[PDB]
Amino acid sequence: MTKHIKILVIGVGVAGPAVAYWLKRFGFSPVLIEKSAAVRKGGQALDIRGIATHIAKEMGIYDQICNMRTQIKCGRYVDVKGNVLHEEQGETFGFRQDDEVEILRGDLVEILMKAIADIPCEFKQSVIKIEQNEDSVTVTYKDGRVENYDLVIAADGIHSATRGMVFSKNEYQLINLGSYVSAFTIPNYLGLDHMELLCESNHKLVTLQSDSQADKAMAGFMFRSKHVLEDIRDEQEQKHFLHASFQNFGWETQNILNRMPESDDFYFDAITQIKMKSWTKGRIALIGDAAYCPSPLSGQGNNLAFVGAYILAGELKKADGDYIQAFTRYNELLHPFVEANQQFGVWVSESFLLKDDEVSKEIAEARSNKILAMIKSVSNSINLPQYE
Ligand SMILES: Cc1cc2nc3c(=O)[nH]c(=O)nc-3n(C[C@H](O)[C@H](O)[C@H](O)COP(=O)(O)OP(=O)(O)OC[C@H]3O[C@@H](n4cnc5c(N)ncnc54)[C@H](O)[C@@H]3O)c2cc1C
Repeated sequence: MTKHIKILVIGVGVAGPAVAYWLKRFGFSPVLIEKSAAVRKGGQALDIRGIATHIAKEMGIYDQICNMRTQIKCGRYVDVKGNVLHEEQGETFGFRQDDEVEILRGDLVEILMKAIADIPCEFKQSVIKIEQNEDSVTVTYKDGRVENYDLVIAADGIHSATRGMVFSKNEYQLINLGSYVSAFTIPNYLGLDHMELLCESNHKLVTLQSDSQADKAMAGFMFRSKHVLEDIRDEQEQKHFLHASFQNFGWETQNILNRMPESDDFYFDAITQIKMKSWTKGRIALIGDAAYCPSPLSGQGNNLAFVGAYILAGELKKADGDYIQAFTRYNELLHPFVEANQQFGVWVSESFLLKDDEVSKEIAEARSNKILAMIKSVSNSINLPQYE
């Protein structure tokens, strides 16, 4: 029976635990593995907007998410001289409304994992090889141990090892949106109180906020650049490049960058999207960022993870475990919605910053209202199936 179908879920993030939840609810018996030793606390703030709120509520975790929601009360667009150009309430500032909510990744994963306390999960575990045939998927773990599964669903992030193991370069694209993003935590030296500041130029943007940790502040950087690092993963090159890229930005960048060396959670990466004609091959399926990362410029990453988890789990249910039918339905039903949200991400990367003009209240206000309207449109641009 479906209960006895062996399903491996790789990755304890959003999509992995989410699909595990729905698989378990729909009468399957998934297992989780995780390369990290444990769920990393805090981290990047994630939006739950559009369809994802409905799914979150059905999962019975919505109130828990709200209890752990970010609490920015005020967001401000400021010029390099510190003057306020445009101010908005926190949710509106984050282009959210209605029942939509923002939460730090670590807080959400913790809630997700509590919702699946029954499902087996193994941390500090990694797959080093995958081979499949018509009957089974043979998984080789780090220590050389082998296990066979009926299905493997990989939710191991944008830099998916599984994607590289299973798919060829002709079967997926790494779409570069021509910009870099960086972030790190520093002492709240300005003494911000549940407030975010945002300064921008023609090709660059800098944010600074404090929220749940009163004596800490999260710095953010975004900028367009055709420059390519000799080693994009070299953290020292990343910092030199970031410092050099913003050396004439003004405002608080000097004060932020002076504190960058002592920050312990430094992050830097190109803004990228994953585009695949098919997220599946045989008995293996990709989900979440591994399959269709819309990049942070979209604000849809979480939304796509939840919807994907629901649909893939659902189609497997209706197919009574028949993965060939389910994976086809998974690809067909979800691609337009994914492509819609990715294109919104592409649009943001091309048009958010003003290439020729300086920003003002009217621009920031008009741009904000437009993004709020457009994001609401795309995030709800799917008629979700009802598998129950
Ligand atoms: C700076 C930044 C800002 C963002 N802002 C937003 C936003 O405002 N709104 C929004 O909706 N989205 C945002 N995102 C995107 C969002 O974080 C992700 O889309 C979302 O977390 C999807 O989660 P996932 O489970 O698909 O992937 P992840 O959450 O990345 O899952 C990866 C997990 O898999 C594990 N893993 C990795 N490799 C392996 C392996 N080989 N074997 C086993 N396990 C492995 C890792 O330990 C990790 O726990 C942002 C991302 C970044 C980087």
